[PDB]
Amino acid sequence: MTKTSVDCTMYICGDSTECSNLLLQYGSFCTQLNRALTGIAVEQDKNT
Amino acid sequence: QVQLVESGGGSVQAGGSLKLSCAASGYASWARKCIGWFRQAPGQEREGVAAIFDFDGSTYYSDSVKGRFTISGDNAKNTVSLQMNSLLPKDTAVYYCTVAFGTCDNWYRGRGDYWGQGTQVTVSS
Amino acid sequence: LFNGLTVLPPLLTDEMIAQYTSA
Amino acid sequence: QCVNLTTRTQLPPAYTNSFTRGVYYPDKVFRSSVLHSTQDLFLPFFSNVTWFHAIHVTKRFDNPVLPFNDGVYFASTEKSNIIRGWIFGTTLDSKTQSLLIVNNATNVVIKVCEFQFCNDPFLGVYYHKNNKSWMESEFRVYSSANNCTFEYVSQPFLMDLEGKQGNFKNLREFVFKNIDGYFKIYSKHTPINLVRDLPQGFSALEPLVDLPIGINITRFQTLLALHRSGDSSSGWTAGAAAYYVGYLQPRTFLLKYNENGTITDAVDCALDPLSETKCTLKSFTVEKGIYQTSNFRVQPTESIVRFPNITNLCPFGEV
Amino acid sequence: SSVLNDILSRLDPPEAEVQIDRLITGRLQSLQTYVTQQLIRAAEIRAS
Amino acid sequence: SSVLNDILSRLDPPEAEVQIDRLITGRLQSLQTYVTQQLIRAAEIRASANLAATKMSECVLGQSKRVDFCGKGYHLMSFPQSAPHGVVFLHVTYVPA
Amino acid sequence: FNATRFASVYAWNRKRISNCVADYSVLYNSASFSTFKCYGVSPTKLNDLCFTNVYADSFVIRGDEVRQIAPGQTGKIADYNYKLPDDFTGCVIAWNSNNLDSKVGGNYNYLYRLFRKSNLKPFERDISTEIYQAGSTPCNGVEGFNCYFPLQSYGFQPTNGVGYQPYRVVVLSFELLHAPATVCGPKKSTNLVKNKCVNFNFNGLTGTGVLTESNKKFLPFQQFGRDIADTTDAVRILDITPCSFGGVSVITPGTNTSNQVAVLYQDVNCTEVNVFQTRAGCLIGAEHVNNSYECDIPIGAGICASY
Amino acid sequence: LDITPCSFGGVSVITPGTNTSNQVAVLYQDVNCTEVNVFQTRAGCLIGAEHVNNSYECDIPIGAGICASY
Ligand SMILES: *[C@@H]1O[C@H](CO)[C@@H](O[C@@H]2O[C@H](CO)[C@@H](O)[C@H](O)[C@H]2NC(C)=O)[C@H](O)[C@H]1NC(C)=O
Ligand SMILES: *[C@@H]1O[C@H](CO)[C@@H](O[C@@H]2O[C@H](CO)[C@@H](O)[C@H](O)[C@H]2NC(C)=O)[C@H](O)[C@H]1NC(C)=O
Ligand SMILES: *[C@@H]1O[C@H](CO)[C@@H](O[C@@H]2O[C@H](CO)[C@@H](O)[C@H](O)[C@H]2NC(C)=O)[C@H](O)[C@H]1NC(C)=O
Ligand SMILES: *[C@@H]1O[C@H](CO)[C@@H](O)[C@H](O)[C@H]1NC(C)=O
Ligand SMILES: *[C@@H]1O[C@H](CO)[C@@H](O)[C@H](O)[C@H]1NC(C)=O
Ligand SMILES: *[C@@H]1O[C@H](CO)[C@@H](O)[C@H](O)[C@H]1NC(C)=O
Ligand SMILES: *[C@@H]1O[C@H](CO)[C@@H](O)[C@H](O)[C@H]1NC(C)=O
Ligand SMILES: *[C@@H]1O[C@H](CO)[C@@H](O)[C@H](O)[C@H]1NC(C)=O
Repeated sequence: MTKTSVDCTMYICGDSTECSNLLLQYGSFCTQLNRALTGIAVEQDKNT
Repeated sequence: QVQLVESGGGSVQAGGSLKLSCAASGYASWARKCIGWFRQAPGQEREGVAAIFDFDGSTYYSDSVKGRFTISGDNAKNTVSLQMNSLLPKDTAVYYCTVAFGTCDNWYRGRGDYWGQGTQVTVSS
Repeated sequence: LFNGLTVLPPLLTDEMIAQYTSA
Repeated sequence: QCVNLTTRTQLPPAYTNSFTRGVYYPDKVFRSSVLHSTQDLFLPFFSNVTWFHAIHVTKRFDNPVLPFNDGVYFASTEKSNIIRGWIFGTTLDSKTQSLLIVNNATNVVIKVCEFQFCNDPFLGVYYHKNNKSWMESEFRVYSSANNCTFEYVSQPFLMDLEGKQGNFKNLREFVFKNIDGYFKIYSKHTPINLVRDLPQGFSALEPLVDLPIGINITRFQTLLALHRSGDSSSGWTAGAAAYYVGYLQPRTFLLKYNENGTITDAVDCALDPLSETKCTLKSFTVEKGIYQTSNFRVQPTESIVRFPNITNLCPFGEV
Repeated sequence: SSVLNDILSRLDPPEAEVQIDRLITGRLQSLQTYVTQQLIRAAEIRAS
Repeated sequence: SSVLNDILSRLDPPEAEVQIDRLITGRLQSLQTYVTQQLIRAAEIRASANLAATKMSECVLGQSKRVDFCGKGYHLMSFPQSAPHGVVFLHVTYVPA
Repeated sequence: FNATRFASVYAWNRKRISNCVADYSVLYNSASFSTFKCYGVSPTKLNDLCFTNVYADSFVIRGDEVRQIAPGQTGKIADYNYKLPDDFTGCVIAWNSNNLDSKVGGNYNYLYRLFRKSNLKPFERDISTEIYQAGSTPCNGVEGFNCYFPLQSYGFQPTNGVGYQPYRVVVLSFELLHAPATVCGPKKSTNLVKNKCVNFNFNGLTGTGVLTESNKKFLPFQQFGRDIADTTDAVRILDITPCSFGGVSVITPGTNTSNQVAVLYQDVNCTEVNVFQTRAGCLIGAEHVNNSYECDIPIGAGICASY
Repeated sequence: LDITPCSFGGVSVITPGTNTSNQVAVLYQDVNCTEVNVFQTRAGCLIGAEHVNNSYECDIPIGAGICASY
């Protein structure tokens, strides 16, 4: 399929400096949801 | 923009006591002036009656008023009052609010002085 | 077959996946 | 009394390396064989710092005015306890409450007070040729102090004050911070056997004290000492000594602890992108392959507003 | 709104912070949703 | 505070009941997440285990004319051995030359 | 609080307070004052917590604006005289002094400011006396119009009304300054114990578990270190450890046979609550044997069970 | 006039392994590294590499046909 990746922040922050100060208040989700996608992105290239 | 709400005008027998007032409110004192009045005459010009340093005890007083009148005000209430005590008959004229500026001496001149319309104060007899 | 939603290119292309088959 | 020492040679400044200094335990926490990214003010690596000369040879005396913007890394290489303390503040002329942290032949001396710090402070030793002995004899740094709030002192002591010959043998490194109305001081003392440079390797700036002064330092000057044996402003000797200067900045760092609560290595998620990913995975060694660190964004310029062709103006002149 | 720069440009922080504190609480929920719809559809494709 | 106790001993129930109303929100939405990523994987193993269950039912216990299922080459046998958390299959084969 | 004279909101005096203790409940249970509004913490809780210092802050305003003394609350004074953050912590104390500070004429003493170019950041006092300027042309310094001195005098009257009755204010900062603890509440120390699961308050930090001897080293400033998740595991000497948390599985022949049952206990050492231990924990109600069967009921690690 | 978002994208770091060496190359996902040795690709721009016209098996795959190695 199409390897989709998303910058966890620009979705949540839209290029403020404020928001970024807050999403870091919500944990490390900007970290997980990436791996959870890459794990697909590379898998596929392997699937091929 | 600097208005001087006057109060206490009118006629009065010669030899009485009273409280006239001059008030400015919603103005945000910038920051503290002296405040007083003058006294013009139907024939003669105004006279230097007194002064008092806005939100401060320091004051001025005219030879006539200095003995039988006291200028007193409340910036919390945003007014002043020259107690019309002993009401000399010579006190027969319209009395004018006078906004002295940042300095207390300057009022002594009174030219740029701000004013209230003028409470006519005749001290009748 | 933009606002944070990107896409990646693959390690193999049409012409490269085509050759495998030819092979 | 304020005297202007001179016979001082003028010379542009020097510059040198930041081979992994200016790091410190940011908190008062402990850890074991763990790696923690403590985002806080630190020093940027492999950056530049300043040199200054206090050499016998000139007399090349360095004790100028300098800023305390957001952080300091002051260094001392010595053989005879040359560097004795500091004078901080914003005006120094006994107007604004200022600070000094001082170490005299008898006492550490620490006062947050309105000293009239004037042009050319110093402390001067006196050396006795009849009987070999160096002695404090001179302190002329300030002129006036009327009202002030805090000071602090230690138990007195005895200090060498004698000038030795040879190469630099002691690496001293101090720290100065202003935050929370406190004043965050750490330090380290390491010995070296160098000649003329700042050594390499790592070092872990343990804390000492955080002075609660709630003032607004903006600039400062340092306190070494002078020797004597010319005139009040000509008759003096400097002594072999030099310091170095760092300024601290907010950088995402990561600290290698031990089984001990100690620090042995650290890295920066911002210095050289290699390191940047070294955090993205949170380790000091990376395994072969690609890794995704950050996002690129340009930033804009020449903001604009362009509204309908105005070209029809309310007819005021017609009024 | 659904637009950030405005929300900041209309208020003061305190509510400008909770306003944003909600907007977040659905986006991350929006993302985790897409993700869990992108893992699975990336698991299936594997079985293919 | 990301701690509970430091909130239980610092404040009183009601606001402690609006704050704890939050620290719950995360300590759940962090879990319902985990379970998934740890459920899904729990299947990928299965489709990666069953396949590993078929080999020790096809390749080890016998011979299979299938290619690339019991290793590279015309299969001949398949000797298995263990692992900590998996299996290993040693495929013996026939490589012409 | 008994300080006769109080500085002015534009020079609001403040004081550090460490190396001491505070039977705060009095300030609450005196009730002699108007407001003791406590953000950040619970007024009725300040006996067990503690800190390293207290920035004691005192000023005076009209009760009319004590409401202005609120974090994120807008007020000219609160905008140009005294600022609080959006994340303050502490308690606000303010009380009438009409009885102690009023005098006929308007007590022209307690000076206060009106204007500024900007709003003050929290705790960022401003004493300035420069002439406030609203006109593009700088007076440089002739006060008057569009050139202003910035401060005005309340001048409280012996008669003035409530919103103009002068109320003294004191403001306390307890900013969770955790590194060392030096200023603390009233409490009676207690004797330490080990090897027994016990709740604790070590220098203000609540937890529970067992208390066993540390082997590591700290430094002359270090009060505690946390292993990961910010979980403290040592204090002032000791290392920490929870007390056992285990799971509970009940085992049976199936009801239709019996009502007798077995007790499973996970990853535990049943000395630490007949008996039997495994790599799965310990089992109460069964017997380890030397025979050999097929597995009907699994526990784990090799241990099954049946009749 | 058309409107468009000035360029964005992601960074990738190319490493054979600190267990070998320190050198590193930079990838900017899907960009023309005019907007910032050099190398261009249908994956972006690769900085710190040498456009070797040879052919080799893959160790570190960028994309669109390009791996990289040591
Ligand atoms: C060194 O010289 C400077 C001037 O070159 C001195 O600064 C003067 O200080 C006096 C009072 O101490 C002032 O009246 C002068 O206005 C200052 N001059 C300048 C240019 O600012 C300084 O005090 C001298 N320091 C010494 C002699 O130690
Ligand atoms: C170092 O500084 C301290 C602090 O000023 C000096 O100690 C004081 O000295 C004066 C003068 O002898 C005494 O009157 C004080 O009682 C001392 N205070 C102390 C010791 O706390 C000390 O003399 C300085 N060192 C030298 C060499 O002068
Ligand atoms: C710390 O001191 C500096 C002075 O060096 C202050 O900065 C000045 O601020 C005033 C405003 O009152 C400006 O008019 C000056 O132009 C500024 N000059 C400089 C050099 O900064 C600063 O505001 C002070 N900060 C604190 C927290 O006290
Ligand atoms: C630091 O600044 C100095 C300025 O004198 C400059 O010469 C030098 O190149 C800069 N960088 C380093 C690494 O020294
Ligand atoms: C700390 O490190 C030193 C090595 O410099 C070592 O000797 C010591 O044993 C370490 N600490 C402990 C508790 O082992
Ligand atoms: C259970 O505790 C006892 C305490 O004496 C110990 O001897 C035993 O080894 C423990 N069981 C284990 C570690 O399985
Ligand atoms: C990794 O570094 C160690 C250092 O001791 C070395 O022995 C080893 O050979 C290195 N690995 C490779 C693959 O070069
Ligand atoms: C690769 O490009 C170079 C020019 O930089 C060229 O000389 C070389 O022949 C090319 N390699 C081929 C065509 O295999």
